[PDB]
Amino acid sequence: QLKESGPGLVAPSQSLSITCTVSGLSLPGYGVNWVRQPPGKGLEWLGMIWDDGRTDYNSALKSRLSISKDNSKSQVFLKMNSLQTDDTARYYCVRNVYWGQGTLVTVSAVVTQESALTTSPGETVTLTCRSSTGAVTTSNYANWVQEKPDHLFSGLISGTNNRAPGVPARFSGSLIGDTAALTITGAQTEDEAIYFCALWYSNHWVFGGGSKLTVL
Ligand SMILES: CCCNC(=O)NS(=O)(=O)c1ccc(Cl)cc1
Repeated sequence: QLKESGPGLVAPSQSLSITCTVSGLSLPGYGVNWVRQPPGKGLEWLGMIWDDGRTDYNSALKSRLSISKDNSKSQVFLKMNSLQTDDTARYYCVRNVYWGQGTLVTVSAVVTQESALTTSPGETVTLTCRSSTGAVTTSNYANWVQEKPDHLFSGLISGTNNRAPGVPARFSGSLIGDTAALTITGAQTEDEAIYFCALWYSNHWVFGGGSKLTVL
């Protein structure tokens, strides 16, 4: 499990410090990611620290960000200076398919998904995830993350097609044409939610705009 600890409220042009505290027995994946969601906007990848200690950053934010770790305290850190108003958002740390509940901070390549879809219980539905740079392959390690009311995030599929533990068998990840695809076979009412895909581009993640699946 993962748990963010943030100052709640930060002043414009001052700096932001969030601590991600990592607890449990197993550590799936290869490091710890920082992601944020501005209120009412989509998910945005911020950066990652690998288990060897190396870091990658959202290039658009690289100049203001620094990520570190304290292996003795089992924690990973996010620092961002020069806080702007558009920096208001929930901040999540994520390891593989596990997301923390996030902390809300208030300041004092393109991936395209179907924007909306409707289905009926027992019918099968497919969601798609297109890259603007070309075809999607397993080298992109397609992730599918389910946001269920309202800011709780859970990884459904990682590595294009690896079902996360405890995820119902009706969810399967695949490639279809040049897109990544998430198939919900025999959808149920409990699958009404928002589904985000993310694609790996050699040194950074990029999230899609998310799909609102309504189940009648
Ligand atoms: C090896 C090239 C990329 N692979 C990778 O990042 N694997 S990971 O640690 O398990 C991971 C899973 C989901 C997210 Cl969103 C972020 C990281």
